[PDB]
Amino acid sequence: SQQVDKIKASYPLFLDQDYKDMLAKKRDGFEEKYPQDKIDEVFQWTTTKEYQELNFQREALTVNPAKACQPLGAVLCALGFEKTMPYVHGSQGCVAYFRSYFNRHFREPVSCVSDSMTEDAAVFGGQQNMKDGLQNCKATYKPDMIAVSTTCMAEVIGDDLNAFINNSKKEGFIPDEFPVPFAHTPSFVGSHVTGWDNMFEGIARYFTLKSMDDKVVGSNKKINIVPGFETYLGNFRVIKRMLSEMGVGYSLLSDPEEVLDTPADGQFRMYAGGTTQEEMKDAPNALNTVLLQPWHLEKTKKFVEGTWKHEVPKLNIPMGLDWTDEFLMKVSEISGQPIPASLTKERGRLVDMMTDSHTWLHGKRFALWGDPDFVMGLVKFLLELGCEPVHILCHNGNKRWKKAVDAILAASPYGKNATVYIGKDLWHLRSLVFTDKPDFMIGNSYGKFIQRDTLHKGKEFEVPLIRIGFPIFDRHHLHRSTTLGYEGAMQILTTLVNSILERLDEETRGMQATDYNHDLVR
Amino acid sequence: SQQVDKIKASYPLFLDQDYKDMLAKKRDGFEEKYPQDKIDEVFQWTTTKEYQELNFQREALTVNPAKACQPLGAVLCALGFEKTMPYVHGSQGCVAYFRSYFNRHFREPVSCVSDSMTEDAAVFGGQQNMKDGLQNCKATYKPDMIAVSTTCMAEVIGDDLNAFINNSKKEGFIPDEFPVPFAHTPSFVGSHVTGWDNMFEGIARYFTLKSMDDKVVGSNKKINIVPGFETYLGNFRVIKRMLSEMGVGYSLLSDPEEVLDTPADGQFRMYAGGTTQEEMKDAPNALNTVLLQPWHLEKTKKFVEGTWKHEVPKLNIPMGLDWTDEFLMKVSEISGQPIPASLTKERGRLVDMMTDSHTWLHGKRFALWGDPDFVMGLVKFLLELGCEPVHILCHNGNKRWKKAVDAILAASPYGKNATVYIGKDLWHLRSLVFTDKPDFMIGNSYGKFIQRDTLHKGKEFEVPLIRIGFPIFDRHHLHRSTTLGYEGAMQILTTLVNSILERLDEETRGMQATDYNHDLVR
Amino acid sequence: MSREEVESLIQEVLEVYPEKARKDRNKHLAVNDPAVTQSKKCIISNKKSQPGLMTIRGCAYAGSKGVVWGPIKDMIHISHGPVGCGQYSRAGRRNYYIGTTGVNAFVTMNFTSDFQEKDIVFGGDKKLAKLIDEVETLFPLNKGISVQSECPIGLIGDDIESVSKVKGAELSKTIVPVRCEGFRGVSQSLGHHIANDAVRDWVLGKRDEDTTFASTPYDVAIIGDYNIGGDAWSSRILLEEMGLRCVAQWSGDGSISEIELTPKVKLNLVHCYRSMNYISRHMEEKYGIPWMEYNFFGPTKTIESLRAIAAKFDESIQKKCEEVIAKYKPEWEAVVAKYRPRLEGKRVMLYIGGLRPRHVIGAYEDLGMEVVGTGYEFAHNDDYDRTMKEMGDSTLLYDDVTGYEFEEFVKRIKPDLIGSGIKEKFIFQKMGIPFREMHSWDYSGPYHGFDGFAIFARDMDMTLNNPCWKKLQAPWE
Amino acid sequence: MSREEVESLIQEVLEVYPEKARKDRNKHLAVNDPAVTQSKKCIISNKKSQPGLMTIRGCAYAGSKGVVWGPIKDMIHISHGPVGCGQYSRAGRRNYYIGTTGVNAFVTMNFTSDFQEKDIVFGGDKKLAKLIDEVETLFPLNKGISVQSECPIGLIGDDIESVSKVKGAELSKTIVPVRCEGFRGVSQSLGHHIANDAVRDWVLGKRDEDTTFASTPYDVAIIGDYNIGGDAWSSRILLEEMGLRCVAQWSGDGSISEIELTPKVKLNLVHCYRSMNYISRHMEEKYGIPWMEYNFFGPTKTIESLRAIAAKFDESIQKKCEEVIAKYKPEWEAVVAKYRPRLEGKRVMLYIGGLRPRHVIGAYEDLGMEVVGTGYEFAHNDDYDRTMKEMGDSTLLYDDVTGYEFEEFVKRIKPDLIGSGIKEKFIFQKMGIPFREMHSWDYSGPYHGFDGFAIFARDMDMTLNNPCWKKLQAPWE
Ligand code: ICS
Ligand code: ICS
Ligand SMILES: [Fe+3]
Ligand SMILES: [Fe+3]
Repeated sequence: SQQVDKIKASYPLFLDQDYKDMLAKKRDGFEEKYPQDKIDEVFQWTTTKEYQELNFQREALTVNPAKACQPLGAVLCALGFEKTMPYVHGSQGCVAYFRSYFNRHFREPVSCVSDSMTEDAAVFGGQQNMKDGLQNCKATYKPDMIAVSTTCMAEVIGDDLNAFINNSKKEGFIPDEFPVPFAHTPSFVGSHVTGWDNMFEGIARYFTLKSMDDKVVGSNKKINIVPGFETYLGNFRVIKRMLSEMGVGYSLLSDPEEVLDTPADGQFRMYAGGTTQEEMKDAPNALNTVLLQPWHLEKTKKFVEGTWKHEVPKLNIPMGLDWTDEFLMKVSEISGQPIPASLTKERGRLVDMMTDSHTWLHGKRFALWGDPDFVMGLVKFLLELGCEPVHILCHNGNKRWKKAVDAILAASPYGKNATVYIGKDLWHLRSLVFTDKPDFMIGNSYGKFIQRDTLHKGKEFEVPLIRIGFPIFDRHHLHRSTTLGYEGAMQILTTLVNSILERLDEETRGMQATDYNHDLVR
Repeated sequence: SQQVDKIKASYPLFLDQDYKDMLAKKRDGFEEKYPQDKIDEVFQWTTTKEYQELNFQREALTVNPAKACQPLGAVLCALGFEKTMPYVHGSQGCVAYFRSYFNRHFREPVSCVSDSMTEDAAVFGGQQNMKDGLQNCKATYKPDMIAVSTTCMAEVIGDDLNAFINNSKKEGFIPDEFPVPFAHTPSFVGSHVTGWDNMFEGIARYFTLKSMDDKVVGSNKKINIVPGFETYLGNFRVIKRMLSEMGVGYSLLSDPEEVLDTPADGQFRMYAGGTTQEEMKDAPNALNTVLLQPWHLEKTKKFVEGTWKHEVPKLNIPMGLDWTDEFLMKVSEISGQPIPASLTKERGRLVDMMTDSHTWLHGKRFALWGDPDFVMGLVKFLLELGCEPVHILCHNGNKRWKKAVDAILAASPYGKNATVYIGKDLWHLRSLVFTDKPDFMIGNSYGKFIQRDTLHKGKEFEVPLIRIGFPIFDRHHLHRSTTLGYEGAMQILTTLVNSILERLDEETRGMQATDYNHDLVR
Repeated sequence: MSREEVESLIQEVLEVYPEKARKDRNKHLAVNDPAVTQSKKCIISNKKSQPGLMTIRGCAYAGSKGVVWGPIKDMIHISHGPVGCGQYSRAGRRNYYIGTTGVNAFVTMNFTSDFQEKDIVFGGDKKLAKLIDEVETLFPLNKGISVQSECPIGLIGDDIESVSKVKGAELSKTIVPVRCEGFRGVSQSLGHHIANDAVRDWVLGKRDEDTTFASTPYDVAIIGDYNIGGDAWSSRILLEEMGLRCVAQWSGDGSISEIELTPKVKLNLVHCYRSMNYISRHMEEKYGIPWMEYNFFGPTKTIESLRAIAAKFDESIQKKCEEVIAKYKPEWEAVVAKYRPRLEGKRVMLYIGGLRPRHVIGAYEDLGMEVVGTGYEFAHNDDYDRTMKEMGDSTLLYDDVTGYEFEEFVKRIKPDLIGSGIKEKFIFQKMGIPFREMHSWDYSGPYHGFDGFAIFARDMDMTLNNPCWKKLQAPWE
Repeated sequence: MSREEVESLIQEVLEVYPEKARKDRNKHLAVNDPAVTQSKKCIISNKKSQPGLMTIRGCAYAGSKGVVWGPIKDMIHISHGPVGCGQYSRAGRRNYYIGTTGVNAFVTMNFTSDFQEKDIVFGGDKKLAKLIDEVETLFPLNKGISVQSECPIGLIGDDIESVSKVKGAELSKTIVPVRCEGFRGVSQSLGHHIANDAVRDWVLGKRDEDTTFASTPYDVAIIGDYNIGGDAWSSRILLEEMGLRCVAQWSGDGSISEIELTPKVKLNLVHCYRSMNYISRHMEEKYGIPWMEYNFFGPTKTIESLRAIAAKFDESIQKKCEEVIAKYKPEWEAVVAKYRPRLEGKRVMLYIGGLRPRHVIGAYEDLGMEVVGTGYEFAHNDDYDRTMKEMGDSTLLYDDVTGYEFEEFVKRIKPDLIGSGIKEKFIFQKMGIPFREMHSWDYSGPYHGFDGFAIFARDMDMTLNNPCWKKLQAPWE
């Protein structure tokens, strides 16, 4: 039943007695459910060290991974170029999924097309799909450029993207002058960040490989910036703002911030902003190229150093205090621009917040996961705050990255209880946070189920989730946040300390039991 | 006892069995405590409608007020002027309190002096205190200006500030040309916002009243901005940014943002930033004066219109979509500057965020309190979101303000269940949120005790607190936030929708009980 | 109205296409005529999508893993292949269930083989066998395993059927191989068909020799309700109030024992014909169980459905049905009285997968609203046969609509409200048109039944009449 | 260090003042010599503050309402006057208690008469009487009412004594008038004295005729512990482990019945001499109860204090004391072993109120730390008499230090750590010097007793050795 003046949705509607009784009848009569005592015993067992030992012996089963497939990264990279349509050569279901994933993270339209290969293409390849799809896409959505990636169907059958696109051009399906960069993005290799790297290298090669003769390093007095797979609009914005404050000429290559933040003013803008083709063509003339997320920009680095002849600086991701300092100093050295007083003051304000919050941050134990560069930047900042990373997980990390993170940890006393895991998933992490309980988790929305499980063990075992990373599906507008630079460090510090204080307030709220510590002033 | 590897502070240390047993022994043996059944019965009674009737019959007793005394506002206003020392003529305990209050809100050093009047000044007056204090303050802290307010001691004995300061100047304690504006700030009248108004009017009069002969309205092509009592640094910053984007020349009068946000770089800067004396002297030459918080800037309005002859626009506080629009349009009309495309895009982005979270915001019921302008701006924005203000409390509001808020409420269907209370305190509001339960509270840190009480009744009766306003003592760095303009509206929208979703996640976390609704995607 | 105006709009929209694409898309757009009950002569459907045109369709794996098999709560469903497919589909569909996740229920988890290059080159059957052993060790209370094939599985010649047979015999566990590779078919629809075939072959008949279940003349099964937001529960309560015993519930909040018990019921109640007609027809042929379509969207449809269902049983059930109708009449009457004045006259366009674009129309008309356009991603021509008689004269029909087409149609028709999926939502919100998600109910619901109708009406009012939609034009523009 | 250098520093700091202020402030700064016993001959204290110099002192209302009376949990304390004083002091001091706030405890609430202009002009006695009736109606479980006068009460001709007498006789309730107007005295200390007088006159002797309370030879009261962060509880546990029965603790977690029961104890244990010496001496004169000062800051002081207190009783208590010391020895030894190497050699300056500037030095010395400077807001000359023998040679002493003075002294001495209140914290954090709040324990604690010592050591290490302090200099400048 419903009351017209207070209508209930599924929660709490299904807690009504009639629904409870009906569900109990269903369970008793027809589900053949394991007895509740057995369920409790098995759950308790899944929280144990013995279960963790079994869990970490997994070799073939992956449970709740913390990564996606390459073409998602390729699509995100393609979205950063002006009037560019991401085009995925392969099956249409992949594109439906990529679009929905990005829709739910960004709460904005995401444009992407497929050439809808089917079993017929499994037998005879997808050349015809490419020709017709390029013609249809150009005719209908009128892009300045089509950036082609691949699904695993196309990769397994070995579709030659270069030959297909060239044949499409010669046979008149699309003009010969129309830019169609491409990249092979096999989903059984690496992850979404690798797909971003492959797509970016493809675009850069397409625009610069054959015209290097008249290129002179440093002649345009700019620094190229390659952000990599980035899902915080604040990060693009803060890099642009910081470079503008220094008076440093720059070229952000793959800038999707406008197309992912269009205003709601009565019209649908399929394209907005983005790196121009002229910027990509002129990039080799820059002073140097800076890679913001080097640990998944390796192929791009090889191309930029080998072909553009740029001496790409060895820089970490500009996260935290020290790495933001180092990034700014390297940019100053490359451009000859001094670091202005505004950035010095902003740095001092971050240091002031650190001194104001250190007493609550000190010694807090964290489990965290995400992409390699983001994870290592977060680890470095946590060590700067006097926090203890304990479980560091990166499902798509590698041995060299793990060694670099271990060297970061060894440089600080706060890293002594930390362990870095690569190739492990969120079920592994669930076991870890049960058997070596941290104070909090920092990760994406998939950590909410771990918080649910730890709460099920008991309130004293619950590990609250702090949502930083990608994807974030169960909170609104957090994609507007910043994690890079001093501003990002400030936002992260605020989030962390206020999560700590919010948990403390929750634990001390009980009247005459724990509220002796429910202080007004913290 | 303690364990050296896991040391416990008061919570949870005092939950150890030995401490619990000792406290039980203390209570049973020597406290003569009312039996627990009596305590439960009285609490339950305090949650009732009959208790609310008794509570609202109060005429002489105030419990948990939601306002402070005038000189606190006067000190905040004085802090906004360059190299200015707030000087409170009266007793030193008041200054100790003002400084600690602002310290805890801003986590920043707050400079203020008193002339330490004692029992002797109760019969001889405080003239000698004023002379020696002005001389000592000027000699020691080297201010460019001393802004004098008063505590209630000085007001009750009727100390003539004008005569005292003039005699200090004639007798050589301070130079005759040294600026010493003053204002009577009686704490038994109005509240802290009134003190801000009085101090600002005193400073403006001191700098402009006697030099009006050569003043020509509009000759400097600027608009004066008076922010009033403002404790969010983001608000000053956003007003400056918005006026700079429009290319509008402006003069922010009383700007304390620099002195309340100095960097931690190894030195203590007692003064920083602030409105200059030259800006205050030249203010009458502006095109017009805009008051950002008109409902406590009445005396300032009288002086600005009567003496400067500025036609002060009738504008609400620039909070929420419509009032930000109206502020920008009035500024455009006054300055002849068009509204630029950046502000149009920012407005469209706020509308985008509204259209996305509307489904979670719609119909949510709120109790809120704070200062009049802030409260009415929040009410207007909540009505714009499709939310229902239910209990609107302003302890320092008046009948005219209440009528204006009632007219705002009547203009929207979402205002149908709203009631505006003036002169009521947080004990009244506690009764209200018990007997007509809203979904959330929006207010300052003093609402945490109401959340504690509602939780004590039961989890189903708990009303979570959303901390917006002043003071915020139990979270860190929220004074950096913004509430004005499109940016402030965006921040508030994000805070509200994510508070809603966080509560929903909490309510649906129970495994096999309510987690059928623990959705990954919201 | 103006059938000629709508046909002209179809032509003007089509002009931008290249010749082959335009000729194809012309067959998938039609102007409705309710007298026309042979939709094939009017509109065409269940064909391949035109490359490069931004279709909304998913893939077989979505139709099988995402739709049919995934909701089965006490089984573990393996996404066999590279990592993407299971990750994008993890918990994206709100097929609600009661269980202890990770212990005896596994719906919102993502089990995958996470194919690497070596698995592509050397095959993945041995990895699959080891994975199944690991599943058994780590999730002992699971009651069966399904293997949902992604594209490379079909491409590399892996034999998951033999692995499933061998391992199932070895561990005495039901292991269901599903060849739902995403390149098969043209949409989620063949995914439905493949999944239904897997149910028939490996699960449905396990108790053909078992006669220990006690049966009654009032045994029914709910087929093709996936319990989005609790829809199936809100329908089951009405069925049980009418005196029926719901033995099985496919597949939302479904368990493998319920599927195995389905052949023992007296009547199959099919909500989604599109996805479960295959198994319903199979059950009629093999076990003699009759089936019937029903509709619990809005009071008129649910009253008609309850009466029709009760008519299939004796007089006592019919009396109980009239009692249920009388008991709920004031609730939906109060809902209508409150919300119809706020929605009377408003016009809606829809675009959803295979059932709802026609099933929700009665609910919209119960609030005095008109559906001026509707269409499907993957419906078949029998679906349009059912759709035409329920839509008004000279209304627009679109099959497998492209993003450009739907945007232009909306720009011309200018409906008051659009109901579609997540990939269209923000597009039309930016155009200033209210939008309700009609797949996930915008994280709201349930909408089925009398209790669902109140939520539906409140949701449509709160979105359609929201103040945000009046603020898209800046006052200085 | 280097006495002549320190007096040089005193002179150089003093040069900026005008001649009257300089001559005054010269008497309040001395270089310490532990041989000196009469502190009057070197440093002067308990004098009026210099106007305009930014003192740290509070007022008498803070000393009475904020310090002595406010912690009494089961009474309602009325801030009588305008709104400011009660609001700024509401829950600002962490005097912990067990109770149901708003029902039977009222510490963190702000009851006030909220004076308006009419109350200033026409007096407030009638408003006070009505307020008391309102309190009785709305908080029936309160066990007494105190009236804490703010500045206007003394200034205008209000007579709260007669109102309190009349109303208390009318309602059979204890109503305690306190004339703690902020203009009285020069600091919080006269507030202490006024509050103690109010306790003596209106509460302490209510049970002089009652002899129903059962007493033992081991009855003690804790006087002048306000239970900051639970300090008094952490001390009470040690006392009761020694075999003593703590009848009352003043005033943290204190109740009015405990105050009334205090005249029945055998020994008064005074923690804060400065604030409660008045009542302790009164109790010795009128009831014959001896009193002694004790110190539970750090293991050395705690052990010495426990042994002296036990020496005041029989042999059984002394044996129990040795058992307590033996039981706790490994815990504080482990704390010392872990944290002394991280703090050994570090130098600290302090500036606090009336007791803690000298009382905490033993704990710092237990962590191998040196106090190179200390001072008081409102101490008296007896306090400095104790401090000098507590402090080392050539250390700086400052009474009622100005903000400028303390900043200059710190800039010269350059200690590794500063302990003071909230108004100095952020100044010295900006100066790049680690700072611990020594009033509120930086929202940490307790620090008293063996359990408190571990928290103290952890806090000092975490702040002193925090990495933030190494980052104040940007690498490019
Ligand atoms: S199964 Fe089908 S697309 Fe019949 S694949 Fe799809 S939960 Fe739709 S119109 Mo999402 S044929 Fe169900 C459907 Fe309808 S996922 Fe749901 S809403 S009634
Ligand atoms: S009462 Fe006094 S200023 Fe003895 S007014 Fe002050 S809780 Fe201090 S040095 Mo705050 S004479 Fe207590 C004190 Fe010491 S408030 Fe506390 S820390 S031991
Ligand atoms: Fe959006
Ligand atoms: Fe600060």
